[PDB]
Amino acid sequence: FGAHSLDCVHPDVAAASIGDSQDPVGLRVRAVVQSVQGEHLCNAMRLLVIRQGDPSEQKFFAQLMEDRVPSLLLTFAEFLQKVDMRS
Amino acid sequence: YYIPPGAERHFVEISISYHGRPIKGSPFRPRPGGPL
Amino acid sequence: PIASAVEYIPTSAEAATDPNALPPQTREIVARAREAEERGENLPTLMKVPKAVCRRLWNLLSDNNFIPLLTLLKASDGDQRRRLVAAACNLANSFSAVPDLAYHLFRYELKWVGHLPASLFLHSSSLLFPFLSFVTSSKEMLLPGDLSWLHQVMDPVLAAADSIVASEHLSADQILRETPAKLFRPAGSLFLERLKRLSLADFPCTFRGLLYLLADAVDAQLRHVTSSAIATCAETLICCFFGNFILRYAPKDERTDLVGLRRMREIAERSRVPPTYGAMDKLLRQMASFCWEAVSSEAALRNVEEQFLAQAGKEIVDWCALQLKLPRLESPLKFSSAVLRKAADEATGEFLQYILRLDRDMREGTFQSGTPGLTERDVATPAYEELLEFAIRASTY
Amino acid sequence: PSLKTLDVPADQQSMNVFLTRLGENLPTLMSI
Amino acid sequence: TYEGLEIAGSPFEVHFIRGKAVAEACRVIGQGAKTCFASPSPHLQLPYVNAEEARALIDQRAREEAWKTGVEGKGEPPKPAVLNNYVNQFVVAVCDEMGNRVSIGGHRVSVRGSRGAKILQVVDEGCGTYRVDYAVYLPKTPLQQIDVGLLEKIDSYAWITQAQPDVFVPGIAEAYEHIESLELPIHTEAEIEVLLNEQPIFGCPFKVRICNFVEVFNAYAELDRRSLLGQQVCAFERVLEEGNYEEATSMLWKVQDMADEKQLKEEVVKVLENLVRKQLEREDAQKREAEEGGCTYLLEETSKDREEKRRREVEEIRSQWEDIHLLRELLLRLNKNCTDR
Amino acid sequence: QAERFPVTRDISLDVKIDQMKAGLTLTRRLPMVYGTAGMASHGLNGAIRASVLGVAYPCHPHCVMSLKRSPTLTTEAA
Amino acid sequence: GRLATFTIQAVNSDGTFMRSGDASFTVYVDPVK
Amino acid sequence: TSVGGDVRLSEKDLGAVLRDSDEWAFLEYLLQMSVRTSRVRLLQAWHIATPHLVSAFERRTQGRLLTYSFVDTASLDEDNSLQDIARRGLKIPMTGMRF
Amino acid sequence: RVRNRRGEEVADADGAVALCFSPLGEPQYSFVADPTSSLSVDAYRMDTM
Amino acid sequence: QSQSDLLEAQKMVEEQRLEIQRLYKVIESLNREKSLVPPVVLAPAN
Amino acid sequence: QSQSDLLEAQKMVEEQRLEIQRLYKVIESLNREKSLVPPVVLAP
Amino acid sequence: QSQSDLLEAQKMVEEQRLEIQRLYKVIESLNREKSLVPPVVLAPAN
Amino acid sequence: QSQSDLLEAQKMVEEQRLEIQRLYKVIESLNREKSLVPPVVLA
Repeated sequence: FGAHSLDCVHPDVAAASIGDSQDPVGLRVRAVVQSVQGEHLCNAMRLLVIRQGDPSEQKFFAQLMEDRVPSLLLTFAEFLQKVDMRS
Repeated sequence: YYIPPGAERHFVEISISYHGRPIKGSPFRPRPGGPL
Repeated sequence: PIASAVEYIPTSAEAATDPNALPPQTREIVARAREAEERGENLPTLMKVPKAVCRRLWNLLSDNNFIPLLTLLKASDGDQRRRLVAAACNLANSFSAVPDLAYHLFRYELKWVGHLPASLFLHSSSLLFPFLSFVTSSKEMLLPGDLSWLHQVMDPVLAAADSIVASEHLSADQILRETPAKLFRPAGSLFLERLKRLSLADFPCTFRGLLYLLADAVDAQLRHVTSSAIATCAETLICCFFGNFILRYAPKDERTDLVGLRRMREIAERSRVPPTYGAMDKLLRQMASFCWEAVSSEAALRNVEEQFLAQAGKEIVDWCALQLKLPRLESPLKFSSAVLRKAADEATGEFLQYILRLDRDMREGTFQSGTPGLTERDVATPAYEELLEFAIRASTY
Repeated sequence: PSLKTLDVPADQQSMNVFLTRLGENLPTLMSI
Repeated sequence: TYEGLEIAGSPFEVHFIRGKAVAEACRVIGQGAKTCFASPSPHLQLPYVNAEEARALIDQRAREEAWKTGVEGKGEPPKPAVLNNYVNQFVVAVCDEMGNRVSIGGHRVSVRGSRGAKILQVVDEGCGTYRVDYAVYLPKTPLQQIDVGLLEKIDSYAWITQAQPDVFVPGIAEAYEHIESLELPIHTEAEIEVLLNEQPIFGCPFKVRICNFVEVFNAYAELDRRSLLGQQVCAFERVLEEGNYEEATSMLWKVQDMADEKQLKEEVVKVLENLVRKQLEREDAQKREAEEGGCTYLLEETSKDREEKRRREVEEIRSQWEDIHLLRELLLRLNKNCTDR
Repeated sequence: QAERFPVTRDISLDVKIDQMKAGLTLTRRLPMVYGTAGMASHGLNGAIRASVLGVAYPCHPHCVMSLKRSPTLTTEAA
Repeated sequence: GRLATFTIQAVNSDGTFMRSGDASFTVYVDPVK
Repeated sequence: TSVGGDVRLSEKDLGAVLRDSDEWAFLEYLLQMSVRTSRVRLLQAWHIATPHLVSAFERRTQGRLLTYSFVDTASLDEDNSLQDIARRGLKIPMTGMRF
Repeated sequence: RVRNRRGEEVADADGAVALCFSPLGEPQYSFVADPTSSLSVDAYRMDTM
Repeated sequence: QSQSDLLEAQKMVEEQRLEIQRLYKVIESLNREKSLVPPVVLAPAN
Repeated sequence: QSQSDLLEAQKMVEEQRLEIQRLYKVIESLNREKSLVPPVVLAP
Repeated sequence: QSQSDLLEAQKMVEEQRLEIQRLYKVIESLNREKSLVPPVVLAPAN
Repeated sequence: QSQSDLLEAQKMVEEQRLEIQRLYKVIESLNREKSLVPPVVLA
């Protein structure tokens, strides 16, 4: 992103700022993101850059599927016993 | 909060509170979820 | 006994964590304090002109649609003028009368340059450019959130300038002796591309407010947003907002004569805009220079750099013609209060000292006005005489 | 521990080096 | 547990956190509280080096050589020296008021070393294991006065008492009493002061003892031999022992002449004429006080003319202090050169 | 008057910094009319206290008899 | 739950300031729903 | 006996007892009387009793009797190292300690 | 706070509460002979204080 | 270990805050008293 | 969260330590620069 | 180009002027230390 | 107007470039020392 520190990054413009500094580390990052863009049928997936420490955080952790989110307090392990005694 | 396996019949309460003063519904008393 | 040799001087060290095992956020903070001891502001983070004097001074200095403020501000010549326009913005921040100061400074400056053509309202005035420079590019007025936003738009642009320097192995001499449009053309196009992904709503509520205030004031001293108001607000955005970020906060035995000479090269090299940053600022000034041409329009673009600058200008015209013409969003002028009570102290100190010095300048008589056309009799207004009675009384109080 | 210097004993720059010790190519990447 | 039966959920997890870390209970661990290995000082000042050192040595050596004695043609190594810069180490472990280690760092530990010691770093190392690493620098010109016999004895006293105290050996107490009464240059002891929240920990002041008095003397004498002046010194010292006093003292005339450096002299001379020229200018300003005392008196002064007058008077004392300091510096340097010669 | 003329302000200010070093905080005493009494403050044991601590017993910093420092008066009294 | 203060100064129709203090300036605060 | 850590017994901490003084005569007599021989001589002595410990000892043994006694530091447990003795005052374990 | 089977905060409830403690983890040690040359502060104190 | 160091951390912050509180009292008093010191006056004998 | 609360709290530890360094710098300034001493005036 | 300079030179003048103000304070801070006497003020009669 | 302030800025800045040389010649002048002397001479 060309930013000197984490507080120089914010979620609104950092999606367009990937690969602009032309450093091969960050240009590889744009290669990986654009590869996921084109691997699907449509190339329109909006990208949020979510630092640790922002109110927009829970969109990331709620997609952590082995973990425990506010909606269901079950891991993948704990769900597996509950589908096993109920079977 | 979690109840240990084998201690579900015990007395369980939760006392969420700010500096000195409690919040609405404390001293919260949850009941056993499943039967027995 | 024991001669006083240099190796017997007591030496003091200090406990400090190893700066490879620390996380980078604590590394930034510890290094920031260790650079702040060369800068000398390591005075405690917590810690006299009376409040009656400060209040009474602003009540006089706001008279008659800000004429007693902007008459003294034009009467100064070249260095006290910078200190009075700094003290004016700090005093207006103390009483949060910045919308009133901005509205009347825009009216009076445009009135004084109104006989003069539209293309150089900003650049042939005296107080219009230094006012916006100190409001939105100073330490004691700009918000830490505003600094972070100004970092976002221009740091990939400046890093693209650094990357095209290292890729072509351009020397530091070659940057300063070649035209900036020839070398930094891809990085300038990146700045054009980022400006289009930005709305004025995304601006941090103080840049949008000053763009709106200057738009209605320029519209006033021309005759519904006219095309000349489009170009002059683009001038205060690329030259005065973004231009004053690159040329402002942007990171990256022997005799006594020889040790002084060795370090003086070091302290003049550290505090210096690097050549790739200065040339990139020059390119942004040239993009705003072509903004007036596309508004007024052809002019025979025979180069490869000239199509790039004319297309940069025209796309800046098209962007500012849209975003300024939107219905007026909520635009509250926010400013830093980190130094507020102390900032009003040398503010009222500077006006009260300037009125007394100016009075002695006129009475014996050596007053050379910095403004070509403002005479002695415009300063001898009875409003200024009542300012003199306040300055004499408040010197002792 | 000691630092080996061949004459002219260790200055501040060479000393702190020892303190810290004790305690297809890129042009094709840019073109593709 | 009530009446011997567990109440509520009672594997009650209990953390324990130590109390206030009192400074005087902290321990010192390592050999760096008894034994400091001295190193050559980087603040050394060898005598002056110029280009005719190489010209006089090459001409004189090759005149005796290139015929019979000294055929050479071998590329023999000059054996560049092996000076050792030692970094002694000891660790201060911060404890609380009953002797338990502090699990993380963040405390204030300031270490100041005098009479030779130069503290380089005090590193946290995460958990509180505050490591103080230092170097003892011995001065050059006092050390060469004391012979190798006295330095070797002091070395052997510090080696035997590095673990056991002075009591355990039959005689060391009156030996160190003799050493203090030999009333000699170099402190023969280095000071380290370790403070937690700037309070002295137990055993402050730390008196560490030097065990390289022989080694730093041999390195300094070898450095004098290696320097181009001392090669010429050993050139005529070899001449005296065989005889030939006339050619012996002629090398003394030659070496003294090229150590009688010309460049520092006329820099003193030229700025001395500059200072005396300035003196004549200040009483010339006293002369022109009467020049502007027989005129004006109806041409009034202006308000900025006072303020600029105060500026020129301040800057006149500033420039007066400037060229007096320069003269003082040049004079101290010439005094050093003269003492050395 | 009892606050601008206290009984003791100690020998110097470097001892105030010493009491902070390896010690405790500083004491604030407030104005106080009556109850600054007993021995050990300005009795005859205040003279023994002043000799030990290194200060003067009557009116701790000085023995004030005039209203201005007068060189003229001291030169004529020498 | 604390003060929110702003200063209104009466101004004559030509631009000079009324340093007499005879003008009622009522303030009605409307929370927009 | 291991003086806590590796620390030299300095003078700014626990004080020194001078040679051929009346404390260098008191420690000779009370020790040579217990051993009943003159072939025991002292070479170093230190003073440990801080006024914090003297005041605490006086308040406890008000009305009791005071005996002089010796304790071997090597046979003492490691927690009663000499640095800790200068702080707490020879803490007694719960099993007691002989004298 | 003591209570009966349903909980009504029994007052005349003279009993005895004990606080028997137990450790947790794995049994660690270190000796390091002459812990002063290697600066081994972990086991300079011999009961691992 | 992270939890034991965590509860370590609030106690270390609390103890460092108390030492800050002591330092602000000494700094405030030294600055205020460093204007009221009586300057000494020296005069020649002859 | 256990580790993140550790790094933020150790950040606060380095905050308070650097403040302690700096207030002691003012303390050693006032003691050692001889400003807590009476200045001298030479009257005739 | 004449506004890129005078926005580079004005930062150079302002940064060095604030550095002049740290210059006079570290000169005066030394002066008082290393000195061997509190400020001597000659006070004759007007 | 731009060059009337650029010659002011360039003449000013070269004046401080000689003053950095002037003034941190003096701190190295002063370190370099144990104790200076009073400026008083009386008489």
